[PDB]
Amino acid sequence: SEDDLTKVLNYTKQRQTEPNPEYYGVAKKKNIIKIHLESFQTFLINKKVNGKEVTPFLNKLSSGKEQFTYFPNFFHQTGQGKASDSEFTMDNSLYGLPQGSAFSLKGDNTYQSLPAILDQKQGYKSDVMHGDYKTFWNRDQVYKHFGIDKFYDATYYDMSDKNVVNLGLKDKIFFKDSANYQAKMKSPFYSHLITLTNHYPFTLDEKDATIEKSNTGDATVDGYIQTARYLDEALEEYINDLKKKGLYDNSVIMIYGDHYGISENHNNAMEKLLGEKITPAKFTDLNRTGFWIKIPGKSGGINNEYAGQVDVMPTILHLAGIDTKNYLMFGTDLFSKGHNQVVPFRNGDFITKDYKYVNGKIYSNKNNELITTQPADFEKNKKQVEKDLEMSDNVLNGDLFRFYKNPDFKKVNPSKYKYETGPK
Ligand SMILES: O=P([O-])([O-])OCC(O)CO
Ligand SMILES: [Mn+2]
Repeated sequence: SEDDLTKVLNYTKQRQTEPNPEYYGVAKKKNIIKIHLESFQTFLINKKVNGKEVTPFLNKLSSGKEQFTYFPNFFHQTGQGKASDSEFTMDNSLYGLPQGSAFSLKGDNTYQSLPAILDQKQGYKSDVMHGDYKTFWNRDQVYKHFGIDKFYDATYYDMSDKNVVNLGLKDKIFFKDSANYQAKMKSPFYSHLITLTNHYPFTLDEKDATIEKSNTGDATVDGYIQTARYLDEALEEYINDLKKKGLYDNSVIMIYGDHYGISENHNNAMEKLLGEKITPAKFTDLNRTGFWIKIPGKSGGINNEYAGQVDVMPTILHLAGIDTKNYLMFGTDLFSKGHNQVVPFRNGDFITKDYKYVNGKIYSNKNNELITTQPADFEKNKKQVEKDLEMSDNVLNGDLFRFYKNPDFKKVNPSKYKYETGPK
């Protein structure tokens, strides 16, 4: 078992990258605000429906002219755990499981998570806020193992009928109430806001909608237009509130889609909406779910690096100025010159700058045309993808952090974490 951990640690060493001196430590002990966009795909960016921009605020952020650096080639790497898989990868730089939910199944594994590292190295307190109850996706148990200090679940918000739709709290009230809670917290904090309204089947009361549905005939695609606009408006007002509360200028703020919202079941309607046949290659392209990051003292822009959610943890750690040599991570720092531009997907497909590998076939990213003669680096990349998934799975299945005496990590005692019922 210890030997199994050793094999994984040795494997994760080669990819390690040095921080970019332009970015190294620039956000040390600054508040970090992390905003989850439920089911958000970047095909929405700059998309109009009936002449209206679906997501006008995110469109502005994606210009690069609004203090955020936008990554247009950024992919979720999730499976059956959906939001829970995204959360798992974002805070650990590990993959979820190939079947089922790592949160549900591995919630009492030992972890060396991002929030715990920030707490230990720099005195952060970490929190999650979400307008649903705490034991969904086993979050209550998992967060204690991740070393999250506070969980503002649905008991912290008014869950009356007027404030809820679909799975729980409406995003607009969620963001408003959440900014109010953040204003009352001691710095430095690491705060993760998990949204909810832009979730299958994508239903929104007419009174709350500010855009008409598309007319594809597919209720899922047509409804998605409205819930995406609603989320964009919710986020815009949230950013305004941060400015009013003095929580904008000196915070790291990152924004990310958790995973795709529209499956291949909806290919007929998506062809109508996007004006292009949804081939397997095109569907892979549509798994772009976006990353936006604002860093104090840095201007925004557009960074075309191909990347995945596994890369977020080492990025944040390097921004804080924390040495990552001893952390078992599969991702690499987005701003580092040596960033590894290979993005494994959970099903064994993958993407690189130049090509994608989808259901056993290779396509050029330029035109999604089939590539007939193997790229020089293909076998190397395919081996990396397969081994990354196997090695990550070995950590989870073997609960291998039990055996890691990490000099840069103090073992979490999960029993020291408790999330009290909120006032509402
Ligand atoms: O995992 P999902 O289905 O994307 O999101 C659902 C929730 O976060 C529920 O609280
Ligand atoms: Mn989700």
